[PDB]
Amino acid sequence: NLYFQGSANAVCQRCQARFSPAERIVNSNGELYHEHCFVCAQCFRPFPEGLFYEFEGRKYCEHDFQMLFA
Amino acid sequence: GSPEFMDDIFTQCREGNAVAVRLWLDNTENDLNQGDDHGFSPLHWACREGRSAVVEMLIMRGARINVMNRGDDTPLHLAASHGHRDIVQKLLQYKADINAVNEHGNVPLHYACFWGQDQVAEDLVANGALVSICNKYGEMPVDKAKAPLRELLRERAEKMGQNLNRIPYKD
Ligand SMILES: [Zn+2]
Ligand SMILES: [Zn+2]
Repeated sequence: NLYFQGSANAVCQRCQARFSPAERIVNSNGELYHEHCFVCAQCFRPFPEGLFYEFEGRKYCEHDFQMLFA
Repeated sequence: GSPEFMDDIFTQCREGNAVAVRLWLDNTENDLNQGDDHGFSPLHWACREGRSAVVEMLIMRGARINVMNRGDDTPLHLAASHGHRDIVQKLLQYKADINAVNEHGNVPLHYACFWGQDQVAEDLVANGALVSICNKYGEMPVDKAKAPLRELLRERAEKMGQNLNRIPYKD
């Protein structure tokens, strides 16, 4: 075949690692994440009620955002 | 009754403006360790924003290395989290508490691992950072690493004589 080919694979926004075909990819505003990567940067837990705050390119739960940056 | 505006130390440390920081240090009655509204000290901010010269200036005047902010993070947590390797090494050399725990039971190694700061993580383990210490939610530092980093760090810790057994959080 005489056509140029692209080869890009989906990777995690946060960690740049690939996805296994079996795992659920979290989509948050167009961005793909490992489940364990769509978590608070401070406590590493999934966001209660899905609520997070962005600060300087990192995501934080309400508790940690209030404690550190609010 | 006229206000006299001043440069505040926290901004100067964030920005790494060394002369302004030095002028502040020259006021010997300034408290080197006093934190801002969120408990971030001058040293916290200098370490977080990678301002190597200012970090050293503060350390050399005797700033407390293991100061804690409102989340109980130390300067070392922040330097490791944000991958400032030179500053991590400086902190370790001036006897930073390598296994200092924040409000979540996280050590600096948790953040080095989580953020794939591979060489920072290596520097930490090389200086006695425990690889198997659970945070308050049962996660060890190497639980936050990708598998290749996990294995690299476990190997280093093994060679150093660490006990690799998972340590659940107590107290
Ligand atoms: Zn990821
Ligand atoms: Zn959090």
